[PDB]
Amino acid sequence: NCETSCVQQPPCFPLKIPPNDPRIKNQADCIPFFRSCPACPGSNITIRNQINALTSFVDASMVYGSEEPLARNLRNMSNQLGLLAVNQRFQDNGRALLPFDNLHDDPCLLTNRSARIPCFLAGDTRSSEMPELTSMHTLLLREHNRLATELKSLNPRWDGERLYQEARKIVGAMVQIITYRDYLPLVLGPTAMRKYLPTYRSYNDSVDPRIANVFTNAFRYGHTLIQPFMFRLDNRYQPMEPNPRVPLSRVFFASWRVVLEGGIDPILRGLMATPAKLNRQNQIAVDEIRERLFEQVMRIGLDLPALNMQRSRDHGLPGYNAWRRFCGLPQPETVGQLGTVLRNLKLARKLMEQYGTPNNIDIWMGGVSEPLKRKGRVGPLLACIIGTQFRKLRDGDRFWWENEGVFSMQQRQALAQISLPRIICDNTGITTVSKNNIFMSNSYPRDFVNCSTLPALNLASWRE
Amino acid sequence: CPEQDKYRTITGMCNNRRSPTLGASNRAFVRWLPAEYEDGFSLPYGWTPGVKRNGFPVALARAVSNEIVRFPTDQLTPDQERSLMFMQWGQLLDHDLDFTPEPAA
Ligand SMILES: *[C@@H]1O[C@H](CO[C@@H]2O[C@@H](C)[C@@H](O)[C@@H](O)[C@@H]2O)[C@@H](O[C@@H]2O[C@H](CO)[C@@H](O[C@@H]3O[C@H](CO)[C@@H](O)[C@H](O[C@H]4O[C@H](CO)[C@@H](O)[C@H](O)[C@@H]4O)[C@@H]3O)[C@H](O)[C@H]2NC(C)=O)[C@H](O)[C@H]1NC(C)=O
Ligand code: HEM
Ligand SMILES: *[C@@H]1O[C@H](CO)[C@@H](O)[C@H](O)[C@H]1NC(C)=O
Ligand SMILES: *[C@@H]1O[C@H](CO)[C@@H](O)[C@H](O)[C@H]1NC(C)=O
Ligand SMILES: [Ca+2]
Ligand SMILES: [Cl-]
Ligand SMILES: [Cl-]
Ligand SMILES: [Cl-]
Repeated sequence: NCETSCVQQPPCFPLKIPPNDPRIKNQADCIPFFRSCPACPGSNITIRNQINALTSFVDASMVYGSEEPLARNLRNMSNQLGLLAVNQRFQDNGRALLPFDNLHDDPCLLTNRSARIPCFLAGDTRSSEMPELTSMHTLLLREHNRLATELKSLNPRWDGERLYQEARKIVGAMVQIITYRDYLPLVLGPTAMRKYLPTYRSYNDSVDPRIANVFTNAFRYGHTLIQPFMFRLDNRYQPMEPNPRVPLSRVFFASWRVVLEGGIDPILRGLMATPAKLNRQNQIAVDEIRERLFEQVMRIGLDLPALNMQRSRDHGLPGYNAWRRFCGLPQPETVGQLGTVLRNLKLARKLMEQYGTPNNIDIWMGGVSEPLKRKGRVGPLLACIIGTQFRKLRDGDRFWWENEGVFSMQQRQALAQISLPRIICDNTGITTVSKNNIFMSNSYPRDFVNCSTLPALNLASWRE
Repeated sequence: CPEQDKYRTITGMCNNRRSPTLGASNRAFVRWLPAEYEDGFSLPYGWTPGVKRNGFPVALARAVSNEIVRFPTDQLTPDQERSLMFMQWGQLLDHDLDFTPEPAA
């Protein structure tokens, strides 16, 4: 049992504890770790590889599911309205919450006994991991139902299946737009955006759209953005008393906070009007995730950065210089060379003391150590890996929103007007929201506008 | 695969008509570089006491975290040009792209 034992026997690969650890004094203890399922269990032929349970495509599978029985179960099959199922016990000031899941060992119930609020059911199994994530899932559920409702008014003869599919297509396109127009340019910065995501031309059926094993580790750069609190703000964008800043180690799996502490509006305001954490070389990731990850629900607090490194080993990922080489970037061999690459000899020396050679630095560690690209939030190595993956997901998706045949020209024109602030206006009680770009805007009231200034999605071109 | 279709499948099957599992769920990841395991094919670096990687001892993941990642939370620098929504969209997006399953306890 990898959760309760420190024995290293398959499928367990527990993290051992160093001497003088700041938290775990017993060196016979361990941080629990299950090896990722192998694609070919028990093989003496294959080189072990791991499995992606989801669709690689940017298709909102986190809302709809990636397997047919789950996808059916997420739908409201009581009627012909093409809706997703909503919570039958609770609403958030008259607006929909996600349905509850039925888990054997439900971790959300552990976070508050008296509340008895279980985990939510969504297209992905992680939707209750933090209330900020739950809030985004809930926002997309509402948006689906809003579109299906509007499409039924527009097209009264459409059946449930048609309504569901047309609203699903729109939600997928909105996720693609927000991601490629607004989010990625701010991850990569302008030079890397131009290099790895040049202007879209059309679908190329020879582009492999799979997620690469390395991207599952590299895209964890986002752990460096995480703040140690969940911030909740009222309708004046002021701290919502009496607990406006909850430590992250008391929000993991805390679905009760969404249901019984004010719904999604205060959380979404907190996200818009609070800065992200900046990744700096001596401020890489916070202790709420390095020391106290899932502390409420488990026998010991996990260390997310450490898990990332153990995971890259579990997955057999090459080290830092091999990935530099893959990307066409120079590979440092000495502490002096690594210091140049990092603009930081102190950090280079610390890395060499742990790893001996930059050949052996784990990909997450090396990737998050590099200085950030201009107007981006990753360095050159992570920019290459991330930018390369997202180009494949775009050019290799037959259902990419701009590909001819997916939407009409008029539907594409209407879709181009969407924004995440408008989606928030349409599906919540929030009336003042971030100015575009939402991912940059972070200070109230300077960067905020009223909802009435934002164009809403015009569905006229969906009338048949 | 249907020769015409209008909507995505739920599993992602049939997006690529020539290789119809590509991007579909419950399939192996693509490798951009060949894997590196202690025995070549299955055991991870750090599995076997005393086995070096490319000439050097393997650092404990928790030691690296302690020595390089750990910092005093009061030093946290807020990003003047990104919101926390920038973090949160990333996580939500990751959950559209990949989930790597593990065996139950
Ligand atoms: C559709 O997309 C595919 C795949 O493209 C790759 O992914 C895209 C997302 C994008 O990043 C592309 O830049 C990227 O290549 C395209 O097909 C690839 O096309 C390239 C270029 O022809 C092929 O590369 C060649 O590979 C050969 C060995 O396998 C190699 O010998 C060739 O190198 C020789 O020739 C060059 C030029 O003379 C010379 O400079 C070299 O020094 C060497 O002698 C060259 O590297 C890929 O293998 C192709 N990949 C696949 C899967 O087929 C395709 O062109 C594109 N089509 C359109 C219309 O966009
Ligand atoms: C908002 C809070 C975040 C978390 C809580 C969280 C936690 C995890 C955990 C527990 C894993 C698995 C660790 C392991 O290997 O055992 C995990 C993996 C992934 N991260 Fe995490 N993280 C949160 C936040 C983010 C952000 C902001 C991300 C990106 C911008 C992000 C990415 C991911 C990815 C891609 C993975 C691997 C997923 C897979 O199974 O393939 N995280 N994080
Ligand atoms: C199905 O939709 C109807 C109409 O909106 C609603 O009354 C009912 O609660 C929905 N059922 C579920 C399980 O979401
Ligand atoms: C548990 O939930 C209730 C609301 O049901 C709340 O009043 C109580 O403070 C919560 N417990 C903790 C430890 O936060
Ligand atoms: Ca997907
Ligand atoms: Cl329910
Ligand atoms: Cl408001
Ligand atoms: Cl890979």
